[PDB]
Amino acid sequence: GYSFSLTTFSPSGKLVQIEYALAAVAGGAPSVGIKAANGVVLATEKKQKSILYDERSVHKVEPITKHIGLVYSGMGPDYRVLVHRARKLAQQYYLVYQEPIPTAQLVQRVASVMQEYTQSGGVRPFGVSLLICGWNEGRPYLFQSDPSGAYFAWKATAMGKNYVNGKTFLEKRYNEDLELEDAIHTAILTLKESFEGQMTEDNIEVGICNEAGFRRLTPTEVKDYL
Amino acid sequence: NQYDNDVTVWSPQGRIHQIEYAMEAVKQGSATVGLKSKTHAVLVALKRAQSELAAHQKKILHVDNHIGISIAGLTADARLLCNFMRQECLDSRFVFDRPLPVSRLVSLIGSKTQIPTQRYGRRPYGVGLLIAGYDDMGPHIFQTCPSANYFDCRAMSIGARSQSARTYLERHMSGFMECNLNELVKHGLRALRETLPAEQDLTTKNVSIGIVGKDLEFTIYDDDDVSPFLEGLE
Amino acid sequence: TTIAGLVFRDGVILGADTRATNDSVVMDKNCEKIHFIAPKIYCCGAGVAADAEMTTRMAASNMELHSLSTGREPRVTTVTRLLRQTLFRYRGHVGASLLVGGVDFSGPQLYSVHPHGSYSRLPFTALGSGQDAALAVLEDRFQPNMTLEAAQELLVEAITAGILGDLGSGGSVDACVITGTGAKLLRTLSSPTKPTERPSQYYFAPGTTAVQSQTVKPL
Amino acid sequence: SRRYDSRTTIFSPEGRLYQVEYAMEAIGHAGTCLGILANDGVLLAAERRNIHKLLDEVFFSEKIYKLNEDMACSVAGITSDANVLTNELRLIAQRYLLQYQEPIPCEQLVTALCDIKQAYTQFGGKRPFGVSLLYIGWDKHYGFQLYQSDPSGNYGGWKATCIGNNSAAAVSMLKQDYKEGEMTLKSALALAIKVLNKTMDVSKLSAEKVEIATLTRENGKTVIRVLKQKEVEQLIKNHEEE
Amino acid sequence: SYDRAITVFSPDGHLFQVEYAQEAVKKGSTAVGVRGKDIVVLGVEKKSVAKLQDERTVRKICALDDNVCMAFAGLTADARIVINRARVECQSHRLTVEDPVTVEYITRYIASLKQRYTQSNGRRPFGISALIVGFDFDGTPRLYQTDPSGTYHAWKANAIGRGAKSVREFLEKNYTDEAIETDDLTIKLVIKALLEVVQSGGKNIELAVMRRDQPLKILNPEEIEKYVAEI
Amino acid sequence: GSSAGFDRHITIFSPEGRLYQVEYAFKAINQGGLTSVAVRGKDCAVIVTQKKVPDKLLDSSTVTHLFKITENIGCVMTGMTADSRSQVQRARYEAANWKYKYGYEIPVDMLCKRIADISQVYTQNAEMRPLGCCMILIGIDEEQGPQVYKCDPAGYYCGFKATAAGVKQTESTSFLEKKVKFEQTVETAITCLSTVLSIDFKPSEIEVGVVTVENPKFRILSEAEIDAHLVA
Amino acid sequence: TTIMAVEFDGGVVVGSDSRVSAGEAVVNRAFNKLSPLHQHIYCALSGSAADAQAMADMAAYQLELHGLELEEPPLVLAAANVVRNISYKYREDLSAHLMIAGWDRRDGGQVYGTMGGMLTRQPFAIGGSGSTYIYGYVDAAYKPGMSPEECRSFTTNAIALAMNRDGSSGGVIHLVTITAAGVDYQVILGNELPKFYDE
Amino acid sequence: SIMSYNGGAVMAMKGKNCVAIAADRRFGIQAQMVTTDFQKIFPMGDRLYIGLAGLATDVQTVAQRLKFRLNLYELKEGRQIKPYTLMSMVANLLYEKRFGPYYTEPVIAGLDPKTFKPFICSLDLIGCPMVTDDFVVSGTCSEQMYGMCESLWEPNMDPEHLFETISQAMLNAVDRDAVSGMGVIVHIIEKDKITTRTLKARMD
Amino acid sequence: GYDLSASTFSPDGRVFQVEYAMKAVENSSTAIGIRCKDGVVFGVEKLVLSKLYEEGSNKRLFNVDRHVGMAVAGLLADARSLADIAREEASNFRSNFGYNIPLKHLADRVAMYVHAYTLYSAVRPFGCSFMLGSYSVNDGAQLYMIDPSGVSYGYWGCAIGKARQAAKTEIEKLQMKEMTCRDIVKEVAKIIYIVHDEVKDKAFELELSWVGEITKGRHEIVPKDIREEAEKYAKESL
Repeated sequence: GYSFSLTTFSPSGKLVQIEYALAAVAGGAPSVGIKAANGVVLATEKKQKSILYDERSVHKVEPITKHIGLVYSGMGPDYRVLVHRARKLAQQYYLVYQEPIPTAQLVQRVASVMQEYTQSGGVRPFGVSLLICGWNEGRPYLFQSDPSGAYFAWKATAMGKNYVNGKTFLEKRYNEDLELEDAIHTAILTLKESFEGQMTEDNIEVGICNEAGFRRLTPTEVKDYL
Repeated sequence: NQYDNDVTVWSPQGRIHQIEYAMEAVKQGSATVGLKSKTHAVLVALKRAQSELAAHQKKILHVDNHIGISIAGLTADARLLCNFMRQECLDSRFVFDRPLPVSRLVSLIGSKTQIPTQRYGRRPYGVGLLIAGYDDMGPHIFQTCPSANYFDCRAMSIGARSQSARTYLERHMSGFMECNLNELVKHGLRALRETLPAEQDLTTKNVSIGIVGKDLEFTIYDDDDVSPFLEGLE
Repeated sequence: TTIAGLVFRDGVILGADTRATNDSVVMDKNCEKIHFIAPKIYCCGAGVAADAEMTTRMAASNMELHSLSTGREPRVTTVTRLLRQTLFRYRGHVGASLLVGGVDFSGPQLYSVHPHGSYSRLPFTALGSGQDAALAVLEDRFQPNMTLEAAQELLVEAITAGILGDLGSGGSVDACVITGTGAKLLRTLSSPTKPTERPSQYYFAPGTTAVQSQTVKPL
Repeated sequence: SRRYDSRTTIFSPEGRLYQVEYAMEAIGHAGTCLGILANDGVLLAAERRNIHKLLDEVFFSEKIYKLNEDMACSVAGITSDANVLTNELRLIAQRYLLQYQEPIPCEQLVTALCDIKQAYTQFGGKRPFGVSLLYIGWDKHYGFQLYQSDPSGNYGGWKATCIGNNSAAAVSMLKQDYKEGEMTLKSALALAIKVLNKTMDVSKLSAEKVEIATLTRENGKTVIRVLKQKEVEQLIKNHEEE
Repeated sequence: SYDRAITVFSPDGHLFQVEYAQEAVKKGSTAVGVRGKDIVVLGVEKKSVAKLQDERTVRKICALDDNVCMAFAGLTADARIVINRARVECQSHRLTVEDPVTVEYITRYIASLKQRYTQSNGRRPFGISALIVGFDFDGTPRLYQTDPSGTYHAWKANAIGRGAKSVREFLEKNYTDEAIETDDLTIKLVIKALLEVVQSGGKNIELAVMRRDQPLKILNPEEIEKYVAEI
Repeated sequence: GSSAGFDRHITIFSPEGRLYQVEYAFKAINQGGLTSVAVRGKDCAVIVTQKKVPDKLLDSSTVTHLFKITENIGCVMTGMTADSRSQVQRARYEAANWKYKYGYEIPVDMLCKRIADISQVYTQNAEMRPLGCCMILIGIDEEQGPQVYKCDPAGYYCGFKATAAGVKQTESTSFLEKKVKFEQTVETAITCLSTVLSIDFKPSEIEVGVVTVENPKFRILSEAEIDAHLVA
Repeated sequence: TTIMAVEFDGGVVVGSDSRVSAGEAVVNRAFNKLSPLHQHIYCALSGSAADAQAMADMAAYQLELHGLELEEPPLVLAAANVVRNISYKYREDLSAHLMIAGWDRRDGGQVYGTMGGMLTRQPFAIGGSGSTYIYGYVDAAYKPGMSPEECRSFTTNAIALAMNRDGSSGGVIHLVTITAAGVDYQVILGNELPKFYDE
Repeated sequence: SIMSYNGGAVMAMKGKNCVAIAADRRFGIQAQMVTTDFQKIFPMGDRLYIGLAGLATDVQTVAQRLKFRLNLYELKEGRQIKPYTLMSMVANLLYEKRFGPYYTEPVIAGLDPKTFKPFICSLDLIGCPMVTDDFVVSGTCSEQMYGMCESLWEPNMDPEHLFETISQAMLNAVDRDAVSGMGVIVHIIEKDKITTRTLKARMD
Repeated sequence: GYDLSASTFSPDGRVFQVEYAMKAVENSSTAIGIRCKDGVVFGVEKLVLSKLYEEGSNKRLFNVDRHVGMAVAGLLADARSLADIAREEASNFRSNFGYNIPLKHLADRVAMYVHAYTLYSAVRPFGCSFMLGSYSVNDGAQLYMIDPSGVSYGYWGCAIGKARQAAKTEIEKLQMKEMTCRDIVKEVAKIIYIVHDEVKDKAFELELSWVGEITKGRHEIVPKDIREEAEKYAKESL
């Protein structure tokens, strides 16, 4: 393999490869995360090209541990790699400390794997941003990790296609006092703002995180919420 | 332009320029002739001299008691290959207690020199070789190339203006098998002198001879030792 | 240590004592020897405590990763294979004697895993220093397809025999019931032994110990 | 493959290293950090750039990292790079403490990270770290200290310095106002707010837009502490009155 | 692992990378070394002298051992690496030969390390030049100079960095036996030679001397000021 | 269609965030001039492919795009032949290894994911190019039933009811779309291929691999077996 | 442990006892020592349980891949060669003999002994700690041209005689008959075992 | 035996909302005493302490390596480590040298950083944790400590009563052990304070 | 420069570097392989570039195994290393499973090795195409051909070289399925003489090797007497 960096500084001090990885994310399908007082919701568009695609086959909203879950915008097969890595990092942490990894410690480790693909030899950055949610120390957590390996803690955010419009919509609608069940509604509504046509309970996917743990809402439940 | 820099870059015509450029190195080298009879295998090379006060460069090296070589091209590469050949012969004598058959040694060279012509960053050996030897299948005259190809011949010539020697070689090769030692060495010398300029002539300074036969170990003759063979040439 | 397992009509039942000893001295009078591997798979540990503990934690961690990626319930056969392949790698240097019991898609399964890597799929097994006493009970009273309550009673008796017959075992009896539906981890199913009610008494006051120096640091 | 190599660690015809110079351009665009050293302590004051209303606060601080019991740093430039470097300084300090059973002197820590930074400039073919640090520390050899390092792996001790956006301006403003030896933490903090009020093009400074750690000695124990918003607000108030 | 050749030959037998490393030395601050009778003096320019900078942290005159010290010019970060390497080598020599290394011996080592970096894969040449002074066991003063290429010579008085040529021209026409007669005179020479380039003469020069046997000494601002008044 | 530096030669991000090299590898799949169709039934899964032997001296028995991964898993490759064979060999190795370490047959969705993971690496590493082929796997799951999965050069994979690959991929999808909105499954597949190819091929013109609930073992239909479905 | 395999025109008959011991304690009295490496190829394990199981699993995996690559049922000789190689390569580390018996379409029913890395084909083979007591019996009872039924009887008798004499053998007798048609298992319980002079 | 080479005894005791940790102060090689104030109990937080008994060299190494890991752990995560988590950290550290272990049996005593719940445990040389609700002993005179603790320990003791209990247990236990003694240091860990006392002990 | 590396796909999804290597095999002598009823026959139009070369020099027919023969076209050095790779495979198979490697398996293995040099910029694709022929009683006659891309196919009749498009039509008009090694040796020789160019590419030698029932499964050079007849029937019938 090539042992020299494929991401390097331009004369303006930019790392264009990372700027271009971010372009990939911004063209990805939309994703939303909202941290309510008693939980977090993750929600994403999983519109499929046809009706031949067995929608139930592959999942964009994925558990990492009992208490942490992920969603992403950008490049699906890049996401897969990260999901597997986060799962291995959370296990590694549990085998040492015998306590499930705090959300912010999972975010730092995963983000660190992302930064290495901005500097290591022969590789391109990840064309993915992550939203990670978790519950630990009786508090809900939501983070975004980008392709540069920078992370940020949000109350609520949107990414993928139409994120700027999405964020403005979440400025206006989010409050701190907001309970989960409501959070879920404004998650699903932020998606609607940019959705093509007829959001069913099989062309979005929704995960929740609270005291009980992290789980993917079942299509049956998504339907109720719609 | 974009195809003649790396050995791993195939050109659109189906050629590899780098291997062709490495063959040019053998053509710039001093001419050397190799022929064999029925019981002997000889090598004759024209030694070049940088200046009048310099010694003529060695062109005939020892490999083993039944194998000898003649080089053309990059001398550093010639010494490299020679070392490899010497080791192989030594290994054969250590393991099987018998001389390594010339044909088998030639195949090892082919394989060794083939590797570098397929890997990025590497280059072909820039040396052409003439191998004389004597095993159980009689005397042999092999010719190794920079592109890892080798030919089994009755007589061969490589180096600057070696085509003229080759032309002479082809014309007198019919009476090589029945030729005797003295006779066979004359033909080589005559063919070697054909590549030389009209003015210049072969002497005991720019001529090196190496012979290996049925009952004779590979020996090299330099300067004064090449007087006998030189005496008689028309 | 006395550990045992048995396959009953609707699942498997695991059992173990709660005594941990150092040579011939009781260190822990209530150590848990029935470790969690997965939601429907448990494992009893005998032999080197540190080895058993680290091995099951590792197996549970690896089974979790597998379950997360496949998105399905872990099979008991995957666990035993993961365990024996690891144990065989260390050539018996990792002293872990395990009794894996669980219920997967193919039904109830029970395995006995040894330190060198060998394994045995059986209807009932027993490991540890009190393994012979428990086996004696099993051989004498085990019937195929026993009822859940009848199996518990038998397992309790098997563990009980080891607790009273083997010097290495003692304390309480822990049980673990696994079926297709749920899992019942019965830490302390029976407490057959206890200490005296203290005939005499001895106490110290607020100055019975002569103190040389003192240093108090407020937090 | 030579064709795709960017050639990160070679000199230009004037004896310059471009990657380092371009890494430095990155930094001059990052949020402003400034360090001032007083008689009774040292402080760092950093512009925050994580400002959006939906950001959660969950963390000690955005850009101020504690390195060991006796030192902290703030960073300017590529955040994810800064995460690599700050984790490495923690490892270096703990290596020293393990070996000598004593805290690492502040200049030894700085130097050892800068060796890591110079190596990226000379061999290995990777891009450099796009990070400048300010480090504040107390040690038994020199007491209160403030350092700056840059992507070349170069460092230098200061009385007061600034990196990031509008650093040049901050520096000329510190050259006007910093009193050698006559500075107290109160005075330092005042000056920070003054310099930070001028390097930030938002007119009203706002205690939400800045982060201020101070580092002091109390009873033979170093105390590092991020000022709370009230204190910063007051600090700002106090500048308005001037 | 990076195995790309950075330093390679050019059509007229020129090593471009080595010449680019020499270009970096030319932009470095001027450094002057003068070999006196019983003393060795080093003097570097301070270039941009800020009032908020801790003077002691950016000294360009370090000590490699008790008898060996050095001043450099060019890339400061690169200089630090070289200096550390030399320091480690000095302790290694002191442990295997039970003796303080000679000035030329450590000069040879640093030069060798610099050459090694001009013919190795994946690395660029060091962008610095160094002036090495000190005394050997017998007591004779030494003054050496190494550059990026790896070549080194023994000098009487040399100057490196920006304005090395200018200082060299003035040193040739000012270096005599009646210029290094006494310790004071030798120091004045270096200060006077440093005044030919360094702007705003006075506190813009960093001076340090090494008298026979004793450890390296550093002249203070007022101590240098006094010398300037005599010139 | 913006481009800068070497973003069309190696797998690096272009200005718009695209991976041109990966996109070119999708064009390499159509270079073989073939089309594949996989249809999932109620209790079966079938894979039909275009069998073209335009050479006469070629041994028709050695010409096939259908491969046996495991006893219960079969697949159909589309695109660069040599690349396909290496991927088939990799899949077989992955499957055998899975059973050896986990104790049970690898699920079709897990096998497809494993091959897709390996393909992803090629889109992130510049030293090697992606494979110019497409893999479609069929197999019977013990808990979910008939399964049809397909992964590509981009590293993307998914489960399908029916899906195609090749030159007429867009036309096979449009034909199967209307049908979704044993015998019929096999017929539908053949129909889709025939419809987009307009040829109504004979028994020796196509290959058929199937897996049913009753007969899970991967099977390949013979000339007499293929003709029977063609006559009806 | 006592294991046995006999060849017959059309296939093989493999059999063994079911006793797993740890010194004087029986750790498993109903263990199956016959493991299938492939559809028509079986192996009888003897020696160290962990080693035998480790090698059998290794061979099954290797043969499985081999079978799929060549798209044809593996040869019995190939299976024996795969076992022989492993047994020979790790002869100083492993301590178990994996008897090989099966049937292929090329050389019919074959029985191979792979003890210690050495490979030899025999008409019938016996291994394990209890095999020493039945050497004389099998030599005097074996007759060429034995039918499948006669092979199972021969096998059953021999193993029963060994089980009664050897302390490391006992329990039930696992029997397997391999032929073109397929594999047919059979278990002879304690009460249905052949009786001989036990006085 | 390597564990008795330097000698030493450590014990932890649980009380009502308070923990006690004590140890001997003797540092000796075989039968010869070298010093009488060797540290065996190390602080791992405001209300978290680790007691180490066994080979002196390993006692110091483990303590130092644990500090290294704890410091880094407390810089990474912005919080004080929990007593249970420390136990696992130590177990992991001890288990790393599974076949060339540190000769030391640690005992941890402390209160939860946020809930102030008493916690005591002991680990063996290879790292096998053992959490108890009464007491844990470790050292050359463990048998003697067991006897004392088993009869003297009572449930729900207050800070003063707990101090007297652990002091009497250690004092009388080290008096029957030839290689343990030369003073006893006791640490009483409470919600708002830590009390360190050196007992009047036999110096023979 | 889309055609500079094998790890670079061109805009229309083609790997030009591999195609350039196929051009090297295109501008080379023609070799033929025919699968008869009970064996395989190989024939190569060995071009004698010089009269100095010894009769039998630069052989393009190799024995990769006791029962396997190999006929190559293109870069002889590349072909020679591939022959050694093939030999290694056969030898390794026998040591692992205890018997002669099946031709199909051998061909698949070597093809994968060949395919490995067409994905990276670190190496270049092999500049040669070869044929594999063998015969056994349990397998019958088998013939395979591998090119620079790594594709491996089984054939009844095959041709590789500069005149493969003309030799295929000549091979087409033949009933090789009912023919035998003894009878196919004359047709192979005849076909080779037909495609061989007179004016261009002058001076050639005929190389003949076979494996089948006649040679008892062993691959070997066709006997001088039989080759004589074949060459005598090739020149007389042309």
